[PDB]
Amino acid sequence: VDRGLASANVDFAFSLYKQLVLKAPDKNVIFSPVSISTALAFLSLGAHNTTLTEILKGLKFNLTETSEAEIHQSFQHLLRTLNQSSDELQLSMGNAMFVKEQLSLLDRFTEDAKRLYGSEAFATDFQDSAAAKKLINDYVKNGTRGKITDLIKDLDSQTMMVLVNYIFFKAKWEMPFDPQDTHQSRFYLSKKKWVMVPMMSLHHLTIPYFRDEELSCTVVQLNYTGNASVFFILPDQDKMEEVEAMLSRETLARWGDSLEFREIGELYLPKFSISRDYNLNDILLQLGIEEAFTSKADLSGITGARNLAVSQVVHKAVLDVFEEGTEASAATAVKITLL
Amino acid sequence: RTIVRFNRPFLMIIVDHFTWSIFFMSKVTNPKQA
Ligand SMILES: CC(=O)[C@H]1CC[C@H]2[C@@H]3CCC4=CC(=O)CC[C@]4(C)[C@H]3CC[C@]12C
Repeated sequence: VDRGLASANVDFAFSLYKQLVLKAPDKNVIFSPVSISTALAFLSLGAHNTTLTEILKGLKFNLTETSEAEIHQSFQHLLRTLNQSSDELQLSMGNAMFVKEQLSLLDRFTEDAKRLYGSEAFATDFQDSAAAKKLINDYVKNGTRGKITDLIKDLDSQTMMVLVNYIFFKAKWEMPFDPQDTHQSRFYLSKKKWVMVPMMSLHHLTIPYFRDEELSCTVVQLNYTGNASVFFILPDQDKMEEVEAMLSRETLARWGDSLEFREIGELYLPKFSISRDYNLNDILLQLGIEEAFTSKADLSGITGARNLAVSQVVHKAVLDVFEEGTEASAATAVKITLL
Repeated sequence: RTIVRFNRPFLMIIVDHFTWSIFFMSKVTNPKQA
């Protein structure tokens, strides 16, 4: 609901996207910006000094116009809003902390974690890494209704804490595709190469539409039942990189404001499921989040001492698009060790 | 008549109209990619 939170989180989304594509320019991308934003906001709760400022600025907050306390309350309100009951769309977001029982935590930290981020503190025996890994993965599998089963691949036996966020999304199209109209068709990987995919179709449809001639792309909005929708951006053949370079809060605002209703004779959309697993360490470094990974890490808001450091931030996401609607889930984990 | 054919790489941005959150952002370069 927060205008300043929406602006920072969208700036972060597009800055993250651009780094992911730079890292792996030939790959599908799928990730949840709000899952990663919330996980790192959760982390910043325990951060102090340069570690803290780097995280908040990396999340694209203007600290000359907002404070850490405002940010945390904004995320609290976001989680409350996202997790409201709904009869139309399924959406849930949860946070948890898995902590070695022997690790002394500030009362202020665990209280704030629960109050602001809805997070319990789960005592976890990381020295039994296989069982600790199973527990965290089960938490994510439960939260994502089975969609994400292997967020944690490896877990150091000397892990002290893991912060986890998940998002679960299941929605029906306002205008669903008839499966009888789904046919094998070409999906062109390049001008010369294609793969055969099930191509769904809708006919005689009136939807928001914008041909962006300057950017050589077409934008359409398809609605879910509920307060969610999806912006599809279709660059002309071989213009994807030109469009990616223009991705920004300003461009998305422009697109949203330029859409007009148009009767579409035929719309063709593949039925597909894609997933990606990410090690976000180099990504977050590129966005300026550095000290939290170093021996100079200041996470003294968690314990009272500068005795913890991030080892790895991971993210996994899955997107399933089909005739009835969309299912998408993601989860983010912040692994923390002793320092 | 206008035809919109997602038969080449495209982007998806799943948005919440209530909070203006971007739930998911995607580039489909290959729906059958390994
Ligand atoms: C009108 C509409 O579809 C809404 C849905 C998502 C909304 C966008 C969500 C992200 C966003 C954050 C901002 O702070 C600038 C405005 C924008 C860019 C919003 C503009 C209006 C949008 C595009």
